Amino acid sequence: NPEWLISEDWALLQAVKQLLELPLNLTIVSPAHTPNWDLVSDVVNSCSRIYRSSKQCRNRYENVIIPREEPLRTSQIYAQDENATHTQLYTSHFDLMKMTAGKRSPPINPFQKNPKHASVLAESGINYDKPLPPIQVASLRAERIAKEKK
Amino acid sequence: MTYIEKRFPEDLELNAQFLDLVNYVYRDETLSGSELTAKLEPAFLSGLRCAQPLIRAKFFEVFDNSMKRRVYERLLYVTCSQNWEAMGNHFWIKQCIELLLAVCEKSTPIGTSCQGAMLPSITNVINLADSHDRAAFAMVGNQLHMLTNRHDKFLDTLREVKTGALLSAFVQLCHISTTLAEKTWVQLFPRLWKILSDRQQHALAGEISPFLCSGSHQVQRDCQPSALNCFVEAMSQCVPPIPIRPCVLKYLGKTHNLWFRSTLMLEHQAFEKPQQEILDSLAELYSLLQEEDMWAGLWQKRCKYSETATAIAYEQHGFFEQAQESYEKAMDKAKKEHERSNASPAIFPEYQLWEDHWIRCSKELNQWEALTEYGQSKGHINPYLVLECAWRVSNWTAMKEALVQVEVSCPKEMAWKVNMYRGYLAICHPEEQQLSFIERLVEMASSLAIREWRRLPHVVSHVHTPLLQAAQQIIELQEAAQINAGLQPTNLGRNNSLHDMKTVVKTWRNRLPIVSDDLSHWSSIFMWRQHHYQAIVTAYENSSQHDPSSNNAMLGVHASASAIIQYGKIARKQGLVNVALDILSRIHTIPTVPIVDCFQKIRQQVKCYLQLAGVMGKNECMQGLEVIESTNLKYFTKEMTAEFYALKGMFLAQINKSEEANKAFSAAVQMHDVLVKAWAMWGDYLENIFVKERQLHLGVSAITCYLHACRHQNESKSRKYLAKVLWLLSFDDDKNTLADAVDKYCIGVPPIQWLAWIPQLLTCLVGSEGKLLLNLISQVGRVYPQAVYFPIRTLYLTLKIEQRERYKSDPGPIRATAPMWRCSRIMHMQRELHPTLLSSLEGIVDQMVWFRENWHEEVLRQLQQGLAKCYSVAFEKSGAVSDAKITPHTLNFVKKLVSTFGVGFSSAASESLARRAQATAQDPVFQKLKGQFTTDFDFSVPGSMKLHNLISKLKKWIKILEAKTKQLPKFFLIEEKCRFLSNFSAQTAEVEIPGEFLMPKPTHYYIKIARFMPRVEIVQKHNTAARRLYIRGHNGKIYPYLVMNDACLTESRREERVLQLLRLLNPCLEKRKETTKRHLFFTVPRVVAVSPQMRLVEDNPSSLSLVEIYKQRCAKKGIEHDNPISRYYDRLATVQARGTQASHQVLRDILKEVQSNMVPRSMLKEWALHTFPNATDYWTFRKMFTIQLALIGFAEFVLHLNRLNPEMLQIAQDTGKLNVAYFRFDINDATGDLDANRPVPFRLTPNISEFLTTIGVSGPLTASMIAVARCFAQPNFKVDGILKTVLRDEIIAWHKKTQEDTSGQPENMDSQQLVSLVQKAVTAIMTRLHNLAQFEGGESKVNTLVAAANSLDNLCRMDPAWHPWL
Amino acid sequence: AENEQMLKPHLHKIVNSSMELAQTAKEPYNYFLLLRALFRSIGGGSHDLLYQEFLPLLPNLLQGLNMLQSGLHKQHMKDLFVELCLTVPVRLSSLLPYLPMLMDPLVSALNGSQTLVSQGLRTLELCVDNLQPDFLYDHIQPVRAELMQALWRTLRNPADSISHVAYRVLGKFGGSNRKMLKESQKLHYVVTEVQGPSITVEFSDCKASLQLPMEKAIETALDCLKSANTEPYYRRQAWEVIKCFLVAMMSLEDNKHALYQLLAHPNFTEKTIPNVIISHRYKAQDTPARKTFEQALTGAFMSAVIKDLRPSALPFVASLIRHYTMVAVAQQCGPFLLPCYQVGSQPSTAMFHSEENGSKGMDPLVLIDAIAICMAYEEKELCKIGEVALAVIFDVASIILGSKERACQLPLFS
Ligand SMILES: O=P(O)(O)O[C@H]1[C@@H](OP(=O)(O)O)[C@@H](OP(=O)(O)O)[C@@H](OP(=O)(O)O)[C@@H](OP(=O)(O)O)[C@H]1OP(=O)(O)O
Repeated sequence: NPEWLISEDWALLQAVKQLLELPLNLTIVSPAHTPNWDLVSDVVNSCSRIYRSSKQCRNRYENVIIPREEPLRTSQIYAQDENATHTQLYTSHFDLMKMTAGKRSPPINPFQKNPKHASVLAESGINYDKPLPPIQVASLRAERIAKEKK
Repeated sequence: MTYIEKRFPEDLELNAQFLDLVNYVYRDETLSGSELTAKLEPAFLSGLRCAQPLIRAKFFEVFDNSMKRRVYERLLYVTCSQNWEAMGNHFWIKQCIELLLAVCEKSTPIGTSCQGAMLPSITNVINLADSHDRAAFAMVGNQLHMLTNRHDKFLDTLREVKTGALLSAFVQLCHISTTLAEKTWVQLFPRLWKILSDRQQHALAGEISPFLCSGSHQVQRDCQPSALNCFVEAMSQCVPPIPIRPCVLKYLGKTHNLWFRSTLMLEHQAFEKPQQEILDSLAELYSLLQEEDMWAGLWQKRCKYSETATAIAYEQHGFFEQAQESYEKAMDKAKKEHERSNASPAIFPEYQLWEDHWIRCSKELNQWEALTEYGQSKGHINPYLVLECAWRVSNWTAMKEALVQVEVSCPKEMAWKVNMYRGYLAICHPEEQQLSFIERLVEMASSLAIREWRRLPHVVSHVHTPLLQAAQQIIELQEAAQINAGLQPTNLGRNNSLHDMKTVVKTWRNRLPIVSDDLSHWSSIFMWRQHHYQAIVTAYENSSQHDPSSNNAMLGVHASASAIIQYGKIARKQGLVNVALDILSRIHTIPTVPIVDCFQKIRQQVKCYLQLAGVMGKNECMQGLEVIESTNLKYFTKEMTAEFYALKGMFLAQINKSEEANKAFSAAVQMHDVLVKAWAMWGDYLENIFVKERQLHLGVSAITCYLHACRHQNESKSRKYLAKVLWLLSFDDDKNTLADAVDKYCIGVPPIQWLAWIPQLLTCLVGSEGKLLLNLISQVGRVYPQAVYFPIRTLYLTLKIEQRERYKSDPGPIRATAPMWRCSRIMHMQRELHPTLLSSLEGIVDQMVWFRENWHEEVLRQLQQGLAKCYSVAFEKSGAVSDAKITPHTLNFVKKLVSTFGVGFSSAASESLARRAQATAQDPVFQKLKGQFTTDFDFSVPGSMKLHNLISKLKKWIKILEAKTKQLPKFFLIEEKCRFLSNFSAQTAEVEIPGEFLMPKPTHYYIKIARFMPRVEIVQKHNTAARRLYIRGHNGKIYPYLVMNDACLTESRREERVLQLLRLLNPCLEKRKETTKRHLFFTVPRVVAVSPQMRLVEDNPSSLSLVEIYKQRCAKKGIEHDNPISRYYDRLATVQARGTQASHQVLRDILKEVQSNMVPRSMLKEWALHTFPNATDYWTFRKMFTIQLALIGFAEFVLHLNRLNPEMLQIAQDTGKLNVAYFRFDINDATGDLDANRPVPFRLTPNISEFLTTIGVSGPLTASMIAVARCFAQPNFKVDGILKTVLRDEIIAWHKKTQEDTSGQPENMDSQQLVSLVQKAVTAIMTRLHNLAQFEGGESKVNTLVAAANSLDNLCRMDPAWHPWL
Repeated sequence: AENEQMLKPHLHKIVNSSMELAQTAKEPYNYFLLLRALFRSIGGGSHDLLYQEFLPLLPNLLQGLNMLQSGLHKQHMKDLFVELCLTVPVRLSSLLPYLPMLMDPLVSALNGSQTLVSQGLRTLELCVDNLQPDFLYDHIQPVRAELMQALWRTLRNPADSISHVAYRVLGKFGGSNRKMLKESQKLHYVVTEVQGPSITVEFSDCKASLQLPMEKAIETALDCLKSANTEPYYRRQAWEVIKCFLVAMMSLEDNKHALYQLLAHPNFTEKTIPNVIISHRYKAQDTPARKTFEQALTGAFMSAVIKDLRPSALPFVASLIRHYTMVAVAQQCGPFLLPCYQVGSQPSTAMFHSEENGSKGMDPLVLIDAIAICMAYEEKELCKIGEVALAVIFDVASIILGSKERACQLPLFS
């Protein structure tokens, strides 16, 4: 799986912090406020990179956060360390790949009235040079229907 | 606790024993054991939710005593200290109801606070009336004494009932029923919140959100009535519940069945205005709801970079290539800005939008190779995109690696997607051909899809389209299973498997998705079919012995070619030519292909060239013509050559040559005279050259072409050609050449095709070309007697009524006119042919005449129309004087009204009704009323001629009459007077419901009237007391109808014409994308005119109007609905009192004050909120309202219809459909042309915009308007012909009306004036339609149109009677 | 082989006789059972001998079965009709000109019981597999909203196989499974703003009180008291709810001496009764309170029929009917006359409880509506309690007024 961005990591930390529970033991007084791992998962995968929020990752990366939170703190690494340069560089790479893909994509009066298209019609028995008015064509159709009926 | 209940659920004996054991453990010896209770919580909960009442009672009695008897303490307990995880898919909120109702006091008398519904006691009559009456009554056998004693004993027995007996039984009843108990919590929790003090409410609201999450309380995720759903509904239904996080709201909406409730809450937060998270979550949830329009509007409101708005506008209307280009430009500009300096983190959502929408666009544009190269990038592999776009290019190794990478991290919503991809892998992998687990994968995928379906709202919508599409591919994978099972060498060549393969291929060929689906799904289906088509082809190449006839490989080749051609056709229909050329270049790379499908490929190519030849260039069109001429025609058939020459003539008529095109059309029609399209296009060209050169020898030819094209084809297609035919009849000369032409070649055309145009040919029935049209209408009527009887009945009666006024000087009977005799001879012939059916129809019509009700509602409607006309004329005198005198016409109207005041075939029903009217006219009440009115309605006194004085007197009399007419019957039995209707039965005659033959249906299942229901109700609609008639059919369903008395034979006939126009335009909306995708359709009720004064219209019982809702809200507030107009006019008068003519600021401040004082813009919004308490129902109603309002506004703007007054708009509460009260073209009576140029294009008053919450307007409303504009703008539909055909008779009636005032020779208007006026009128609509259809640069004028529709600078100038505030 | 020759000559006879006789029979149930057995026997196996004689019977048989299943009938009768009309022993090859008559019962089978929905889905799959999609779509076009709505509702069925086959047929439909529905789906809505009846509950811990609406509660009570699947104790709890609702929605402010002095007046037995006519033709739409009252009254009348609830429901019902008729005769007769019952009055809304002014107090005439809806109930055993109610009304009216013929002039009887 792709590496975790510090932005989505701080987002996960805040989502866990917004569950009204402490990391010392994730079932605090008012035990009905058990940890909603699916909620923080939904809140995290809305970040820059791909979903990457299965049942495992949500617990694994929080258990990784706990040691380094109990070095710089996640909130400090978010406010510090080029706050928005990481996600912006990721998105710039994405846009560069987009442009490369879109660029390499493929771009995508000899009058000839040959005598074949007219010869087939002549063989069919109809004159092409002389346009038969629709009235005579209708009369011919009626005569053909009459012949068929007899 | 763990196993006894799992392995022995049915044997309730040991379960009850174990529950009694744990209850004893909890009850007795508590001082000794209190740690054991920790682990046995699931046992206690299960015993509490058991189905046995005694166990539940003994468990609740111990669960209640453990807590203080205080509502706040129990609420806090159940909200933060109690864990419901151990419950297990249970509706535990009923236990909350138990706990909250048990703490209530149950040692006091029972009572109720509903004083309005209190039942009076026996002795309550001792204090109601005055005193002395009862005082004298109080100072005034055994059979009665015993009764009184027993009754007093019984009453004493009742007074012993306490409130505790009610609550216990209420709770025991809520136990068994999950439904109607969720509602009890929803309705009781806010009541508890109301009594909680601020200190308690603050903490409770602050701790509820942790409880809304509550971690592992997710087993309810699959519960149909999930507990979190009810809890959040109740919490939101409170008054002060401000604090709730939008992220948790979106999570609950997605996971639990809270989609629409969550969206409503989020938008209610958003429209109250650190804070961008609300809009972010709302946009995410809208994109999750598949509601493209709301998402697009929200983002256009959020769009920072201008390119994003254009990209979203392009992608919203199917412009995928331009959308992709705009997205590329946007992200390039963003990359440049980033290289300049870092941007705020709030822009990341826009970047994700660009990413995913560029991915989607490239997916729609058949860029699978580019998508694979992108998702497979070394640094940022996107495994989901790769898994999606890998199998469509046969990259099975990449697909397998992406699958194994996704199966471990796939969203649970995409479980069925992962199953389908696993099946694709197992079926199509070269080195992993293991066809052992196939049906199991399909079963698991179907189960997961159904489980996801159970998580979606109950009202089907765009949210459910993904699963409805997935079903088809799942059943195809199931079929592919046996396909591959039969292609193996063990079964290869076997007839039993060959027949199954042939059948499955035929079914696939005959089973197709709909155009409303995106090209992505069409590709996902066709490419999946192509793999197995090729497998069939390849499988029959190494088994030359098996089936040695070169047929089964040809079968697969033909299947693949047909699938490719169908995919290209679908891509073309959606508006993609480049992908069409790509697919054509693809299909060209085959060793050999059939000759039948190559002709269809060439046909699709020439169709692409056709639809691309709108602004064709010389070079490109000549190259296309050369490519056309380069095709060989040696091994082809004959009819294909006819179609080819027809398309050639079309493409060359597109260019301004017109000679070789005529030759090619003639040659094609001679090659195959049965080819309908060729002859239709030839007739189109002939009509064009006739209208241009005006040669008589061409009109007959054009009409013959149209008729021969309409002969052998379906009516849906032939409609626009009959339209062209009917319009050409306005060019005939004195010799009537084209008349005899159409009369000579009409034998052969189906008679059903003329049903949709009976009114058009009836107007020509009165012209100099009569006799032949009479013969034709009689011939077509021999098959449909009623469809021709009703219209001729109405027209004959109208002609007789008109002649009665034309011969005012001659008393008694008079000689009939030529059209009268002409249309009555046909009725005589019909009665001779269909005597029973016509006699039953006559009986029905003569019985419904009894619906002439009385003088009360008659004079009420008369004075209502009088007040309406008074206001309409006063608006004209508003700005000038506003102290104006009544006009002569209005004076004559009111005089005639107050003089008649209600009393104004050889049949006997009319005579009996007149006798009854003269009889009931002998009472003194109505005589005294007439006297009092005549002593006031006289105008011969000074000071009463003022228009506003008349308006005030009319309002006074309106109030008096409405207070008088409130005591009348509301329904009557049909058997009282209508004997033949009550005695009507299916055995009498096979008569169909009125309005059935109007639109022909493919099937002949026409519901016949089984019998008329006995009850006939009276409903106040259209400012009149209409009579509602119910008719039942042989299917058991009931249809309501209103027998409306027009009282105006011209306005009703001009009104029911736009209904026919819309009904003709409705099919077209259903034949294009971006219209079916949005479910755009006109709601056109059925209206049939049975007589000049009466017409029968279809309706539904629950259909209010805007004015009805307004007056209902006013009555609720206790005010008069006529207050705002009177206030506007009072301000106008007081401003003009000092000579100053009211300026613009005057109107603006008047509107502002009347809106802020007695007409708040939030009236319709609160009305809708109260009407629809359910979030899903409210959302569906609002969406239907938005789309229907947009459609009718587009109609009333493009089509020059009269202003949509508030009382006209009918609003169906049961579906949300919006239909108006009979629009009509506002043709200028003076000039005779359409001048629909009001300040406001369509009704978008502040109340509506507030109901549409200001984003339904910017999104679905304008989106639907643009879609319907671009839809009708397509030339293939030829809506101009229908418009011309309708405007022909719309203007003929205008000319007839204008010439009647002065004074056969005058029976015909003119040979050149009528056509010129019709052409002038139709262009005014066509230009307005094209102006709206223009969508250059991702921008449209519809935005400026909707912006002007609600601008106060223009609304203030509208008519007060138009209610610019409602 | 041998018995098909003796049944063929009588097939048309028995079919037509059972069809024309059950129409005017006393218990037209065994005839439909016989028809179902005959259809099952003819369909079992490939006889190919009775098929020729059964073919000319579909034109009238199918029409009759459709007319039967379309009309209002008891649940079991409707189920039998829809199941015997769908399972016809005729191949689809010959049912083409008579296929349109099978969609109306199909949409009802899809909405019927588990067996009915299963049979309907079976027939739907049979017809979609053995026929071209285009013709089948043109066939279902008249009725598409109901069919699709039922197919979407049954998708949420608890039965796994039922939902699975529903999804399978929906996928078999193809793109037509999501086409635009002109007959848009219906959605629930409220018609009035006034609040329905409620019970007052108090809280002594916070010195406050609440209002408990009980419209849907009374609805649930009536629903669970009507159905036969409910258990006895739940029926008893619903009866208790209805009883407390009835007793809580009245004044209960009557005295013994005051009642005796009120009913013991010469005017009740000497003064002429005003001959005004009561007619629901002037009655407005039912308000929430009135419909809840009707539901409670019919639930009480039903409990009076329930065997285990009769001992306590019948006496309470009789006494409540006595109370209602006594208050009615007291308000519409005697020296005290309401402004709408005086001499010369005419029918008006003042007699009924409506959202408008109407009457001053709750309309006691609602008792007649309850008896009417009870006697018109699907079960005929309820007519007994309606007759008992009418009997006690007439008896106590004649008692309070004497001269039985005189107590019939009351507008209550009108
Ligand atoms: O479906 P296609 O082959 O692409 O062409 C169709 C077809 O007309 P033709 O098949 O004769 O070209 C339609 O009618 P059906 O045959 O499907 O019934 C219909 O044409 P009508 O308007 O005559 O119904 C439609 O046209 P539209 O886009 O106006 O709905 C469209 O023709 P196009 O080539 O214009 O798509």
